Amino acid sequence: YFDLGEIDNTTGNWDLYGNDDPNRYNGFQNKFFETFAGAFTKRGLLLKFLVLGGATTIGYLGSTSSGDLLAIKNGPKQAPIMGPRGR
Amino acid sequence: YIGSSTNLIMVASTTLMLFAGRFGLAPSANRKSTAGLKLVDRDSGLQTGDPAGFTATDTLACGAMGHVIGVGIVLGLKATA
Amino acid sequence: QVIEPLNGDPFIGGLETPVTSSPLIAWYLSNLPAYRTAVAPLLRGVEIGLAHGYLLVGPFVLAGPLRNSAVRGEAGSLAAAGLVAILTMCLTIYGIASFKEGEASKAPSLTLTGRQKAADKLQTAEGWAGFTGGFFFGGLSGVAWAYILLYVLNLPYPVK
Amino acid sequence: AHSVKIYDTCIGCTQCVRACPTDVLEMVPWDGCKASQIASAPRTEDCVGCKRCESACPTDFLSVRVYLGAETTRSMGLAY
Amino acid sequence: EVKIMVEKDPVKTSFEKWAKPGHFSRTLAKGPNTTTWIWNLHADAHDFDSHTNDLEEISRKVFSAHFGQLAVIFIWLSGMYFHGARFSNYEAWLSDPTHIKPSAQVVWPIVGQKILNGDVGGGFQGIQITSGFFQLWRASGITSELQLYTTAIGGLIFAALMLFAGWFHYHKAAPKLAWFQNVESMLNHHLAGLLGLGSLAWAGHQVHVSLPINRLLDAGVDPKEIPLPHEFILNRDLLAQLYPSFSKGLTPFFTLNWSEYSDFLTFRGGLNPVTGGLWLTDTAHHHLAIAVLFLVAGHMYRTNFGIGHSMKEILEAHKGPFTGEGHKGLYEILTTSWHAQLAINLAMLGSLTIIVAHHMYAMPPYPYLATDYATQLSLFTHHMWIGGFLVVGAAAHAAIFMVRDYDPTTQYNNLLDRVLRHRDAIISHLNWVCIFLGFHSFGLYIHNDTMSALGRPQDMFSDTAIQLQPVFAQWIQNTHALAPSLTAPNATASTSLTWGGGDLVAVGGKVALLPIPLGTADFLVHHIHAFTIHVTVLILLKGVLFARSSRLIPDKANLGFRFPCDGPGRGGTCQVSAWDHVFLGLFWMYNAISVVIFHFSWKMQSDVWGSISDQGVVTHITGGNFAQSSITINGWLRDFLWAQASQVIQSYGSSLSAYGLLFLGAHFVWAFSLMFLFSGRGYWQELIESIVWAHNKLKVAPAIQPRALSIVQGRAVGVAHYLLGGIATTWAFFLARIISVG
Amino acid sequence: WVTFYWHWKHITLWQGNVAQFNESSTYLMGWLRDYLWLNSSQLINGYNPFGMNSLSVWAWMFLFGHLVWATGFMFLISWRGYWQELIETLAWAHERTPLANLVRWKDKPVALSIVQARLVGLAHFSVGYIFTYAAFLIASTSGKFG
Amino acid sequence: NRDWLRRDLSVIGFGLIGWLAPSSLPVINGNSLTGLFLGSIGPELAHFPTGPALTSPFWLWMVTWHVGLFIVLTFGQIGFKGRQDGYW
Ligand code: CLA
Ligand code: CLA
Ligand code: CLA
Ligand SMILES: CC1=C(/C=C/C(C)=C/C=C/C(C)=C/C=C/C=C(C)/C=C/C=C(C)/C=C/C2=C(C)CCCC2(C)C)C(C)(C)CCC1
Ligand SMILES: CC1=C(C/C=C(\C)CCC[C@H](C)CCC[C@H](C)CCCC(C)C)C(=O)c2ccccc2C1=O
Ligand code: SF4
Repeated sequence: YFDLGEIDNTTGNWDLYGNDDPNRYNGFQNKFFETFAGAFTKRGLLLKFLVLGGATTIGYLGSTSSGDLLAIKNGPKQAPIMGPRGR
Repeated sequence: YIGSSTNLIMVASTTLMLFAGRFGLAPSANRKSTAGLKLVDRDSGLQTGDPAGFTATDTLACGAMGHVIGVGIVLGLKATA
Repeated sequence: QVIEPLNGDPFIGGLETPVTSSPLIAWYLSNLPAYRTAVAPLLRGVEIGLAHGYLLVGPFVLAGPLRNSAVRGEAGSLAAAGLVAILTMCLTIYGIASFKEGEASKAPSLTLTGRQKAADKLQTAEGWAGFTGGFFFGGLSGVAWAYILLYVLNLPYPVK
Repeated sequence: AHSVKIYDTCIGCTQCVRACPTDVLEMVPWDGCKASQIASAPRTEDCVGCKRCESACPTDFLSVRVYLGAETTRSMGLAY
Repeated sequence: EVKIMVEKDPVKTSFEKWAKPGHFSRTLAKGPNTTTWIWNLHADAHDFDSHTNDLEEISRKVFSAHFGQLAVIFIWLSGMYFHGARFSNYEAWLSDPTHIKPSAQVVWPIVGQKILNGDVGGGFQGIQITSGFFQLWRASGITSELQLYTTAIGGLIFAALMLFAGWFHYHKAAPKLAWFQNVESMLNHHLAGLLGLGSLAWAGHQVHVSLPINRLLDAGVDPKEIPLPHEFILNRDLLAQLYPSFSKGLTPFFTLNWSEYSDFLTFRGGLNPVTGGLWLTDTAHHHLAIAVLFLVAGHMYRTNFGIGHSMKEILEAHKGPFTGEGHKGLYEILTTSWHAQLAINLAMLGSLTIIVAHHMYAMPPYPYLATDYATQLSLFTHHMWIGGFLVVGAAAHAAIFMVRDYDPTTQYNNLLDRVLRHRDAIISHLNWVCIFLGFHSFGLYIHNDTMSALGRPQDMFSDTAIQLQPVFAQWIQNTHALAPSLTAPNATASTSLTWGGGDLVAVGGKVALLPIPLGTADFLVHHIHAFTIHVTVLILLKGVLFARSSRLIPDKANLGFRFPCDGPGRGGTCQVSAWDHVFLGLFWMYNAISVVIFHFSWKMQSDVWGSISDQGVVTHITGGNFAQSSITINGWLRDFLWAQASQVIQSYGSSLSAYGLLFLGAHFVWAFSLMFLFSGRGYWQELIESIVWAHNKLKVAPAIQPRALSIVQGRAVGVAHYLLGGIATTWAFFLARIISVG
Repeated sequence: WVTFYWHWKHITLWQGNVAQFNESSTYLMGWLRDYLWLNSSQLINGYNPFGMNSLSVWAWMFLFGHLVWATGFMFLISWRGYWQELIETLAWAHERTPLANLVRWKDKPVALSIVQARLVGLAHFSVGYIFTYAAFLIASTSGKFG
Repeated sequence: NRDWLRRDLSVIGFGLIGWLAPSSLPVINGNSLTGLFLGSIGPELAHFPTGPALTSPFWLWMVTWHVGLFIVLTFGQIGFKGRQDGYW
């Protein structure tokens, strides 16, 4: 099955599950998402505030956590276990 | 024992299956059932005195299906009635 | 009689099985937000984000480490929103690596039949850019709405 | 990609070409053997590097020799 | 058309072909030139397809090889009955088996090994056997060692008969190819003549010999005063005093009054409380039923009498819209290829041996089988290893059928052609379910190890933590316990005691069986088992499917079966062969079967095997630690591999010290395997070149050139030592631990 | 072998009974039982179903070594072309799966090359070997001081 | 394409009466009241509002009644298309 007039159809370049419908939403739903997700578009810009915002948000709740929230900030609550040879 | 229900079933299970194998109602050596359960004639090579094609294999085969079916009817009716 | 080759071609590595080209399956897969080739890729990326955002609150509130406290709504939703923010950066660095700014689309233009269609804009440097922001806003809203419907309104369910 | 080199110890037995699965080797005329032919590798960019030619070479030591160098999609043997 | 085709004197019985070693192969008939000739001499010794292209002589070779195998097995059975007759305490064990261990091997007092002749009981010294022959002879009704000696010399007579038949069917009257291609007659005479009449004859033995002798053995009668087996046949009043249904004398059989045979043909179920083994009225009804059912199934196919089935007509009518021309040519596959039939027969025999292992711990068929824990562990472990080896060999000969007997012209658009046409889908979806099973079982184990290490026992997968109860197994076990009341009426008890019907059977103060619990630990280890079986299927099925060709090597069928590689090209084509997939599936069989027998040993040492004291209290060997420690790898290393190995390492200076020696030597053979597996041929070849130089210096060079082992041979030697060393390690640890605590 | 000899010659010196080494080091069952099994008593009991001790990180690092070392066997026994055909099937599966075919690779997925396979198995073997012994050696002397 | 399994909406009807006409007859074997209203007693008894059946007699009948439905109502799928196609 080789054609020499359509090179994509004879090699497997098929949109197997694609659709050519232009739109199925309405204008009210579409204008809401592009307004809110307009500052999240650029890859270089989005990678900057996700690293800087992600480093702050793990250091905040890592430090403001309580004893019941995380056991490493609870500390010891009993007498320490003495090892052998008096150590 | 002759008039008992074991004897009357086992006679009639053997007789009707030999009747079916002789009068062309059951599969036999000289006639084959296909996937459509249709009786088509074949030459098995076995020669007896029957003009229909009943041979010594079928009287052992239909006697066995007279007995395999006939044992199950007798003990099926023994546990039920 | 039931199995065909892929678009009649036996030498492409696939088959037209009932799990691939059913009347029901090929209707389904053609309406899923990833295979809309003419919708703008920020809008269909919000639906890919709302979905995955919602579903991920479930295994993080019912199985996580803080599942036996009263903070199980707050701990698991921020854990579900944390996987959104990581996968947004995984979506960010994928579009930086795969697609270059100013290039064409690495997408099959031809459909199942011989009709010529427009190129899919998702496999571009700007199409995956708006797709990444669609997953970030949709994912953070999909987590927050599943947190609202579970631990703010507290709707009755057998397991919550 | 891979560099296949033919040396002057070759007897023109042709079995390096017959063992080649990617059509690298061919027999060119030569004046240094009884068979009056030596192998050569013009399509050495198509060489996978399998060294089937070195397994089929009866000359001690080998006349065909494959050196595994820079590997591309020809010499990796991929279909994807 | 089915009739006897043989021909007379194909090859003359001569020793001139014994003197030439490599006579079967054209390459080895020239004599040796390197030391690899010796290894290809043994590698191609049994490979009859590589010798000749004629399937008739191949089939004659296989038939006489079957007879030689039967001779070897009859010599082995002769030895095991002679060891019961002369070197055992079988009469002493048969007097009372709850205190005397089964022993049938006496060693010679030569080098300090006479300590291995331990105190097994009954005034006897010897190696305590774990093969189960004593319980088998008790179930056979064997009372004296004269019967064991008679069975040994009868087996020697049959071994001479198999040797004579192997000589006869290769040198005097050997069959032709169409005799072996009568597969309908062979199935008719294997189903009816072999498995039907064999079950009928053993049913007759278990009516006349096993049943009254084993009934007298339940009554506490001494075996020296029990009447001999022919006295029940002769004096039928002696047989009638134990079963009154024998007083009628074969008239209820032909008058269909089979319920009057309800005294000795029962559907009881469960175990004998006297012995702990299945009832022989049930085992005799079982054999009579599978005989009246295998003899029925042996009258199915068409030989030459008109009635029957041509199985080509069965296959060629089985075709579907998802396949098209399926099942066609598979008769030509299975009558012109020995390897395809060998693949199917090996898969059924290995899976069947696994069925045997499960249906013997769970429904112990022999008296005092269950309470002798050494026999139960060794029989399950042995049959699991044999079954795993035979299913790996099934995939092996499947792959040999692909590389040497698969004709693509006769197989177009059938099942096999389409399975080859989508083998990427099969291997990729198998790969996905293997990775999914690997995470969702072993990563669950890693999660339990991590939260048990991090001091979070509530964050685990325990019976007290997040539960993963096997609700399907826990329902099928209740369905099999609550069966006799409604779905299987005519049963006195239930099929097995491990279902949940109570009946705490105590034989000799030791637990035969009880209800087996299934919890989170059993769920985790069964998902380990499913994962390991699936991965073994993945390597083995990948070797079967990619035996012909691949995306990597499209001419792999021309390279053969036992080829190492194509070379360092295409990135490296190491272990592309189907043989190498059998080689890796041998390791995955080690992993699968070893975790199976480890789960077995820990599960029944923790939840089944133990002792019963007064007032119905059951103390197991490792009490209740399977539900809490077998969910972590540290418990498996600690409460199984360390706590239960506290009898294989301090067995020194005792009768079980040979298990310590073979435990350590099995570690040696395993670490010796890692020399062959991790290394390669060219290093050893140049080291041998240095050694050959040292031999040339002192004029002790052999003319047979010293060579390193081949890459296929180096992998074969490595996997042989890996399986031998690891299996012998588990054998030594098992047979020291469960003998010591049993 | 060197550090087995060091740790067992010293682990019997430090608690006094040098006769245990003087009677048991001459045969390998003494090495297996009185050194590898006896000193590992409080190693693998670092965490239990009942609870966890201070050696628990050394009990995990011991098991961790038995993972990585054995994982090296996967690279040292199984060799390349099995995994290359496996990754070929995986590449087909990714290239034909709906919703996942959209994601591409720029690097073509191949198996680990032969030198790389020997190096990865060797490094796994070494990491498992140094972590199994670092754990056992720092848990069978620091939990039973002497 | 798009006809991997044709509907032919009588096999769903003949398979419906293929597991009500030969499946709702009372039998003397096991003293069953009916073959399928004891199998339909699961909705009659084990039906609970969000508190479902656990360790129950429902799971068996259902696992037979559906297995009989997936061996008879699919047997007409072979049976009707075997008449339509050249199969026997
Ligand atoms: C003593 C009688 C006798 C003699 C002289 C011959 C003569 C011949 N035989 Mg043999 N044959 C005989 C008995 C005899 N056979 C029997 C008893 C069998 C049944 C097994 C056969 C079946 C048979 C086959 C199927 C084949 C022959 C063929 C051969 C030829 C040489 C093969 C060879 O090297 O043999 C020497 C072989 C051996 C010494 C191996 C014997 C192995 C025995 C069975 C024991 C194996 C198990 C044993 C316990 C070892 C286990 C391992 C151990 C470490 C514990 C030669 C014409 C071959 C032929 O003509 O083809 C070219 C051929 O393929 N024979
Ligand atoms: C009713 C007759 C009958 C019976 C009983 C068997 C029985 C057997 N066949 Mg056979 N066979 C027969 C007819 C029969 N065959 C027919 C008609 C064909 C031709 C189409 C074949 C062709 C065939 C081949 C090619 C092979 C067998 C093999 C086998 C053996 C199975 C392997 C095994 O370990 O089993 C358990 C083994 C035993 C229980 C040993 C029993 C041995 C005694 C002496 C009986 C065998 C002799 C004879 C077949 C029946 C005589 C009955 C006698 C007791 C009165 C077994 C001996 C295989 C084998 O091992 O080859 C040797 C093999 O692959 N058969
Ligand atoms: C019903 C059983 C059965 C059948 C008929 C065969 C038949 C065959 N196998 Mg095998 N196979 C099976 C099951 C079986 N196998 C199982 C169990 C496995 C898994 C291990 C395989 C895996 C398989 C592969 C991987 C291949 C075959 C091949 C062979 C062929 C010839 C091998 C040869 O010459 O022997 C050679 C015999 C030896 C080298 C003897 C060594 C025995 C083992 C490996 C080591 C010793 C084990 C022993 C118990 C330990 C004792 C130690 C002590 C001495 C110190 C032949 C067709 C080969 C072939 O080319 O097929 C065409 C081959 O490539 N087999
Ligand atoms: C000549 C003649 C005649 C006659 C005929 C007849 C009458 C016949 C008969 C025949 C018969 C009448 C036959 C029969 C047969 C039988 C058989 C063949 C059987 C078999 C059996 C078996 C198979 C087995 C059994 C069993 C069972 C089933 C179950 C279980 C038990 C037992 C095992 C026992 C007439 C008059 C017509 C006319 C003139 C001529
Ligand atoms: C050690 C080793 C060798 C060398 C193995 C050899 C040479 C086998 C040695 C067999 C014996 C020991 C020599 C032959 C013995 C003779 C029968 C002479 C008898 C002398 C005494 C044994 C009595 C390989 O060839 C090899 C190949 C591929 C991967 C790994 C390896 C590998 O590890
Ligand atoms: S195989 Fe070797 S000797 Fe023969 S032609 Fe090729 S290079 Fe020359």
